[PDB]
Amino acid sequence: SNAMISKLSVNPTFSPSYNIIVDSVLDFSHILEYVTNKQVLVVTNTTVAKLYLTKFLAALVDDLDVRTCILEDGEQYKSQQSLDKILSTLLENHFTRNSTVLVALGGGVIGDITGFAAAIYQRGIDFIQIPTTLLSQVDSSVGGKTAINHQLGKNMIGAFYQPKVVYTSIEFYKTLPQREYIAGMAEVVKYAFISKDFYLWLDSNRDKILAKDSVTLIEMVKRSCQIKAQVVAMDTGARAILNFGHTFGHAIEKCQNYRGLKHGEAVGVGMAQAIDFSHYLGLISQQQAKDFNDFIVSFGISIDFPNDICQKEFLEAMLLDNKELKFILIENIGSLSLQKQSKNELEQFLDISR
Amino acid sequence: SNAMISKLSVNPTFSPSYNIIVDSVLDFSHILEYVTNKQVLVVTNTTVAKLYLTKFLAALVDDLDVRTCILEDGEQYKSQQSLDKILSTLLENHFTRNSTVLVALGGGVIGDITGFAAAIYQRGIDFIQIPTTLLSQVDSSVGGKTAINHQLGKNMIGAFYQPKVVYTSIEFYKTLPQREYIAGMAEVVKYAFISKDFYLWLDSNRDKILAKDSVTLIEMVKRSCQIKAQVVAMDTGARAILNFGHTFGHAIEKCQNYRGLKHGEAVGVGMAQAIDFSHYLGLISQQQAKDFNDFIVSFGISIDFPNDICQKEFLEAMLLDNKELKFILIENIGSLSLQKQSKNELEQFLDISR
Ligand SMILES: NC(=O)c1ccc[n+]([C@@H]2O[C@H](COP(=O)([O-])OP(=O)(O)OC[C@H]3O[C@@H](n4cnc5c(N)ncnc54)[C@H](O)[C@@H]3O)[C@@H](O)[C@H]2O)c1
Ligand SMILES: NC(=O)c1ccc[n+]([C@@H]2O[C@H](COP(=O)([O-])OP(=O)(O)OC[C@H]3O[C@@H](n4cnc5c(N)ncnc54)[C@H](O)[C@@H]3O)[C@@H](O)[C@H]2O)c1
Ligand SMILES: [Cl-]
Ligand SMILES: [Cl-]
Repeated sequence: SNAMISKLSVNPTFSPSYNIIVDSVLDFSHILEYVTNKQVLVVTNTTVAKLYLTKFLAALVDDLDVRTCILEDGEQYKSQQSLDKILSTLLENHFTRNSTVLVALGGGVIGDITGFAAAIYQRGIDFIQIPTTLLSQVDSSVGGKTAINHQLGKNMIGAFYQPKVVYTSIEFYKTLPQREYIAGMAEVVKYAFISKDFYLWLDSNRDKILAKDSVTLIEMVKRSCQIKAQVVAMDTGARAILNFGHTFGHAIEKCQNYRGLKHGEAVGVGMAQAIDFSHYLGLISQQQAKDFNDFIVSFGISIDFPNDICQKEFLEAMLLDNKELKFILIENIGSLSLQKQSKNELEQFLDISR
Repeated sequence: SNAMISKLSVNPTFSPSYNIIVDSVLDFSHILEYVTNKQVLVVTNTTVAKLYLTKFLAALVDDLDVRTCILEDGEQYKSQQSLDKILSTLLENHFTRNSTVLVALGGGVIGDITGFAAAIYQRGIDFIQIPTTLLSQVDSSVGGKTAINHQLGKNMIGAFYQPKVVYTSIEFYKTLPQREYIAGMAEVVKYAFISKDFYLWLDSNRDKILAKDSVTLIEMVKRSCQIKAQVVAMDTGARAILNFGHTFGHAIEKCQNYRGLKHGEAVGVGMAQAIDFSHYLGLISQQQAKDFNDFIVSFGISIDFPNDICQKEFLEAMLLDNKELKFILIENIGSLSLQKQSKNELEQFLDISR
């Protein structure tokens, strides 16, 4: 009835609009409009299932044809093998193209695979997202990227597929581990470097954000989503800025074998590097770099570069992406650029690092 | 230089236009414009490879980064297993999202899997079709359907993906088995039931078509493609008519385990059934039905219903598609309709059949 909620209309230029709902309580009924008289398959992992599945099923339980596919927890399971489980469940239970809906209940991993499945099953069926991690709330909810991993590369197979609705709740943070939360906070901070307005907003509401004030967190999520929506709306060209800090981030994950820092933790460290590298190239002053890194730390995000990564391998990891060597660099808050830079510059910059 | 060719612009409403090139000679250079300075992977099966691969590679051979993936011949190989071979080849050889092109050199099976691979590899890369069968020339070249089979269902996983160009040659018929050719001719005839103009054209050029006059065959292919292009342009709603005779067709294939009649042969028999069923329902007169079936036979297509299919299983095969029981029925040449019909009607109609 009278519970703080927030809706944000996202309107893809090549698809019908949908809205991202962010609420203070956990009330899965906000999605019944897209689940009625439909064959529903919920995809989750063991953990999210343990915590939310029986509550979710209970929020429907209206004699509706509902099935579940519980994948294993982990990035390794965003695989073809898991995709086949989702696809067999759909085929074994004769889920038609017309009244089928996949519901992705979980974090980014579940969101990617479920979205991809929905994109290919009979060349596309309704897809509903329920991001249960901060990172997936502010990053998966907009853009339409869906994908799965291959032994030879992560996120190499996928599709652009929009959801019918995105329902999420700040209540999910009550069960989300501190590291996972902070990892997602790195994505939020990224939007602050993209948008000067957001930067000022976060800087003013830090106290409430850290104290987890419901009204504030809801708006924080909403504004992050608006920024990504506005960036993709520019079409994919100047959209590259969303990769601020990912070049260094992806390389950290590759060097640790994706068993060190979480994805979001790597982005945090990566942004700190893009900043320092931006200064090295003379794009920002030392003061600006100190201020920017301070800001990341300001929100509990760690910017320390992992001790177990060698310079040799780290440099090699960044060159694999002959082609040209492009980075997302900062010139000012709200001013990021896709910038081509030599291997020498990169190598010389990493010497200060060791 | 001076060789009869035919281009037909197809303009998908949700994608850039492309054109279907149909020529009298085999000259693969008509595609160099979409292969220059690109990493090229050619997908084919053992047979098409045997006959055309070394000619194809020789038509490029300009120090270009070209690779091949030779799948096994057969519908059974339009599988995830084959899709993985195409995907590993792309990843092992570091084919980027930006200068990659998949070339589907073969018939419909190769066209579907290659198109699907191109649709998902890094969420979409350039796709080029070289249909080597009559059926794939007039059916795969328009519409954008790509798919792969699953043990639990044929063409259940796929994507809508348009090509950059479609190059084909009537020269391919010189190596194409009579049955395969005739099977493709069933698809051409289908367009005659869809379009009264085409019907009249085929009826006038039968002699030349059967005698394989180059100028005539080229136009036949061109006009078939125009019809499908015009049908999909109506958007997917009234587009169902393209399934004229497929309801019965798919059922024949299911009963024979896809080891009896070829796909196109089944469509031929299927159309003959849709016609007889249309008469049974009182939509067309007996004379019309006799005329329509005569016309199919007119082009060397067989309309005999397979002797090895039991009524029991055949009826069961058609009900699997509770939902409603819809057929594409004829009311006149150029007048097909998606028509809902009872199980009783269907069963009663099949009694005349045995
Ligand atoms: N396609 C996109 O737009 C996009 C954008 C960003 C990230 N991603 C993808 O997202 C993935 C990582 O995202 P992520 O940070 O959600 O990681 P994740 O999906 O692996 O989730 C991390 C962990 O948190 C658990 N978890 C999730 N929600 C929880 C909750 N409410 N309470 C307790 N535990 C919970 C999961 O079981 C898992 O162990 C990456 O694979 C990345 O490729 C996709
Ligand atoms: N997506 C679409 O728009 C669409 C439309 C119609 C059919 N299809 C698909 O196409 C498939 C069947 O099409 P098809 O009739 O091309 O069958 P096919 O692709 O299996 O080819 C039939 C046989 O002909 C051989 N062959 C092909 N070209 C040849 C040539 N020039 N000379 C000698 N041999 C040759 C092949 O090796 C194969 O044995 C079905 O799986 C169907 O799903 C797709
Ligand atoms: Cl970067
Ligand atoms: Cl039919």
